Amino acid sequence: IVMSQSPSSLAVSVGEKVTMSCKSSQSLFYSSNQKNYLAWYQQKPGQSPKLLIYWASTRESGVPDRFTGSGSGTDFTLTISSVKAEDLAVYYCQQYYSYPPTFGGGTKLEIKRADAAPTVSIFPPSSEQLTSGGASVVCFLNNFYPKDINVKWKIDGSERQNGVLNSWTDQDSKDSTYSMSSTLTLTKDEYERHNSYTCEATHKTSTSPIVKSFNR
Amino acid sequence: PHNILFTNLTNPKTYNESNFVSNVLEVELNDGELFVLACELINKKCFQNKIIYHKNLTIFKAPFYVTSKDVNTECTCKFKNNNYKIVLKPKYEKKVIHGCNFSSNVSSKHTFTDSLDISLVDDSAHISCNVHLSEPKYNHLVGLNCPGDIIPDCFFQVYQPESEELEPSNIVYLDSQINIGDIEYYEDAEGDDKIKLFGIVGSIPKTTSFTCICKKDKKSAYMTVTIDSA
Amino acid sequence: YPHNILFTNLTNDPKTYNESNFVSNVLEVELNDGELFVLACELINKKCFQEGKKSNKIIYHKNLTIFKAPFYVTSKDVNTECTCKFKNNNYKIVLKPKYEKKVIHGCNFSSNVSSKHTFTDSLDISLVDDSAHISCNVHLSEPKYNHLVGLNCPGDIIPDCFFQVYQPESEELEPSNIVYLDSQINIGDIEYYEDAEGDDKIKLFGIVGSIPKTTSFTCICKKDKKSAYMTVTIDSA
Amino acid sequence: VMLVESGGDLVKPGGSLKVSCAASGFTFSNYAMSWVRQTPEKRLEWVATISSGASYTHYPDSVKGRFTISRDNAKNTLYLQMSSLRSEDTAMYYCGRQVNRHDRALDAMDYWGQGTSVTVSPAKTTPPSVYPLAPNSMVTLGCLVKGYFPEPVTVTWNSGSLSSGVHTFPAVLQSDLYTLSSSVTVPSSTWPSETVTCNVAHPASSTKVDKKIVP
Amino acid sequence: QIVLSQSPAILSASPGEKVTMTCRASSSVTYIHWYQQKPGSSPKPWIQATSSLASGVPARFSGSGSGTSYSLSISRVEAEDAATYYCQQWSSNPLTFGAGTKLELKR
Ligand SMILES: *[C@@H]1O[C@H](CO[C@@H]2O[C@@H](C)[C@@H](O)[C@@H](O)[C@@H]2O)[C@@H](O[C@@H]2O[C@H](CO)[C@@H](O[C@@H]3O[C@H](CO)[C@@H](O)[C@H](O)[C@@H]3O)[C@H](O)[C@H]2NC(C)=O)[C@H](O)[C@H]1NC(C)=O
Ligand SMILES: *[C@@H]1O[C@H](CO)[C@@H](O)[C@H](O)[C@H]1NC(C)=O
Ligand SMILES: *[C@@H]1O[C@H](CO)[C@@H](O)[C@H](O)[C@H]1NC(C)=O
Ligand SMILES: *[C@@H]1O[C@H](CO)[C@@H](O)[C@H](O)[C@H]1NC(C)=O
Repeated sequence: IVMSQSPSSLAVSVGEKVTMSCKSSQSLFYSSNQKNYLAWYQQKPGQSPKLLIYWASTRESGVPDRFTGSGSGTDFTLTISSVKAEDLAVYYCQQYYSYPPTFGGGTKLEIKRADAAPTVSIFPPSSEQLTSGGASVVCFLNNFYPKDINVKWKIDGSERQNGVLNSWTDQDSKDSTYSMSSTLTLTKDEYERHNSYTCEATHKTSTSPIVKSFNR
Repeated sequence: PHNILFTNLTNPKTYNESNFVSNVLEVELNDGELFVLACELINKKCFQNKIIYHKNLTIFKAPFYVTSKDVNTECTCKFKNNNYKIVLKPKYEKKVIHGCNFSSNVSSKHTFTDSLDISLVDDSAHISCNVHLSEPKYNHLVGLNCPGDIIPDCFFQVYQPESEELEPSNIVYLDSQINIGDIEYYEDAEGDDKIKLFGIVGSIPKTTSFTCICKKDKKSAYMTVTIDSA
Repeated sequence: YPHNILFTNLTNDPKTYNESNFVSNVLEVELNDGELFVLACELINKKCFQEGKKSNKIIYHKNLTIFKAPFYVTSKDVNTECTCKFKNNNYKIVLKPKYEKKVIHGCNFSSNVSSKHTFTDSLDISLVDDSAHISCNVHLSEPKYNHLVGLNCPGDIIPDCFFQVYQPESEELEPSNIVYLDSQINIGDIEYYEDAEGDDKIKLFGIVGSIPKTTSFTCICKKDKKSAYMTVTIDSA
Repeated sequence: VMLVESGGDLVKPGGSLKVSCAASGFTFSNYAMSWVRQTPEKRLEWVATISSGASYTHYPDSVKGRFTISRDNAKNTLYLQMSSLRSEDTAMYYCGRQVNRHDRALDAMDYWGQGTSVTVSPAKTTPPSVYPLAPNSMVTLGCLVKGYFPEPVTVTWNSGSLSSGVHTFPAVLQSDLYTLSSSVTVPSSTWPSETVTCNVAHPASSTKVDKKIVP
Repeated sequence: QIVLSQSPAILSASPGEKVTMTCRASSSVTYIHWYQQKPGSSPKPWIQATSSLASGVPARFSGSGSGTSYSLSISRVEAEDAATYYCQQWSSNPLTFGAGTKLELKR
């Protein structure tokens, strides 16, 4: 029984109404019981999941009243009356009609803060790293919004994207912003063959990319 | 009514076709539990033990000992042109057997408190293996694993304990000897080894003892059991 | 909507029998073929089934005992005396089956006439030719069945009858094999019975209901150099 | 309700590993337990289900014949043996208790354990190579942890003196090995006047590096 | 057809030994007949219907098996038991015999 959860990510605003979809591959309704064998879970960041709703709308003892899920047959939806800043988690859908119980993809809840531009910062390879025979340049990009961002590496103007390390962070509790670390790994040999190393970012905020480069 | 699992599929905890999962009903029957099903059996026979098949109804008693967690008795019902399967097996508890394993194979499915490899004993000898039980209430399995003949039919029949004076010891029925009622019995065979045992639940009127004899080729042995109360 | 069964409410916490049905604290209950007796009371010695001047199935549960009456018996008055208690009273329940001379539909190959069993047909194998193979046919054609089919062989039997049986003879040159009676007659409730009178082994099976298809089978009995075989045929519809 | 599982370790592919779960705060013999793993992709996969009296078990085709669930009702523990492990079995396994209010073998899960991490990998546990990152209104500083195995690695700045305005980054599978970095932005007045020390910790190789940032 | 494999080919034993030969069938068979043949004579009926002993066959002989595995056992081998033993099936056309296990003696 394939469980789908659209959409993947959900940008929400504190207090607004939120709805999550869960489409099933098969019926989950025992006619005589008139109960749907579906359950919804909330996985807080850095925390184990927690059951919210079972059957069709029967919520668990201790679950807030604002969480109102409803569905039948294959269509299932989880509606929140007023989004608190606490319940910003990944919400999962699960069937327990027949073996095996299958889970959903999850709908992440993000905070809709005012679009923020990133503060880029480049770093040359450390002297100690060069001694070992390698040289990698790290370009830091943090505290921005939205998630969509493209970083470009310029080895003396040439675009070499091979051997790049791009990592993202989650919604920062303080400022609800994202952070990204791009790292261009190279050998000491090739590194010394070039002089200036440019790092540019293509973000929604500006048409002209923000540049930050150093010349050895 | 406190130890009955009732499954209603025809026209005291009452299960119906809602507790089934994909038309399957896994039933864990506690040792002190009963199961009464009400349906029209497909082939009117079932349970691939003590069962009673009466008209469109069936009742099964939980066995005291279970060897493999997979062993199970399976019934298939047909109600409203639909097929429902009920798997019944007792709660898996690896109970120990309070007796002597005279056999030498070590890959057995049964575990004995005492043991005495009869194959090592002298020919034309008669060595004893004593097992004692001392609890107010009992819930134990007493038996032996003999690779050869067993005297008498244990443990439905047993051998009276030894007389201090010159009096003969006779073969008696275990029910009379220990003076209790629903003694469950169980048998098993691993190659040539015979595994005969009996269960015991509850207290006991008077401290009594008995013996069971195991012979193999020219070697012989005997297990003496002793249970006490009051 | 059940019937046949008898229930004896002698505690606190379907033909119902209670204290009123006793005579001088005795219940001379007379069970019938395939009749289930049930009582719900605290027995004195947590046990009942004995002789009092034969239990196929007895289930003992806490403050409750279930007994199903067997289908074949030769004892005139084989009784069971469940001695129970309720309030400050002591009641006894004497169970006994209705005496009926059930006639086994089969062939008695033995010669002894002081047997406890009665066969519809018979063929003294001791009179048969050595190195011979004589048949003793048996047939059934009732709409519903409630019969005992077996044989009394003074020697070895082939195969293990009637749990295993021998396929009927083929008109063409085809082999006949050994099958389980369960599959052959294609029913579920097959009771089996065994007995021994001296050297005579007597094995039989019980049939209740209407069979799906008209089926036939054979069982072989040999003694010394003599031999015989019983051919059974049961009809459906 | 106390569901605490333990036993997660780096296991080589093909090898086995049995993890346990400690039940407390309820009648263990009355509720049926299940294992559910969470992949690093944050996907939830059901692993196995066991009946209250450990007589019936359930496994999906994925791990059928490979994994074996068990429980000790007396010791109030739930065991999960995992044989012939594969790279895909590298997940965060959770010990969950199925609902008993509805008398049915298959149901949702009341409570969830903390979680024990499994990593089915054939790599050699190597220590990390820490490299400092030195270069306005606010000067940013970094610290790179490259060439280490396996997860996790701990990082902090100035023994925890400052926490706000710092951004650490998750590790990435680079050339069979993990690699991550952290970023700490401080006012231009505070650096290079004050010494900032990157506090790293790789328990799997018992390495403690405290490299300060020097321009 | 059904292939009947008899092992061992030669079963040498000393008087008194408990011996057993094996008749392994290619497919399942419901019964196996056993015949003993001593040189200079035709085969003789020995074990009927897997386990029943033919008239005059001493009690030391025994037959046991089912499906694709049958056997013949002698509790205390006597000198007169030295012969070739054949197993026979007819669960399906054609009726097939076995290769034959020859009982040899030891001195
Ligand atoms: C099988 O049994 C279930 C449950 O019934 C209860 O549990 C059994 C084990 C027995 O003990 C029964 O004696 C006992 O009543 C039956 O499910 C039930 O069906 C009814 C409808 O027929 C449901 O009523 C609904 O209730 C919802 C919620 O209030 C309403 O929205 C509906 O409009 C409707 O009124 C009832 O809730 C439901 N119970 C459960 C627990 O799901 C089932 O019908 C029965 N099936 C058969 C074939 O007998
Ligand atoms: C048992 O099944 C019958 C089916 O006709 C139904 O009428 C009855 O209410 C059921 N009882 C219980 C307790 O489930
Ligand atoms: C027990 O061990 C003996 C060793 O002689 C062996 O023959 C027999 O097959 C074993 N039993 C089982 C059940 O493996
Ligand atoms: C037995 O009979 C009494 C009185 O008639 C009644 O109150 C009680 O409920 C009955 N018990 C059972 C189990 O039928």
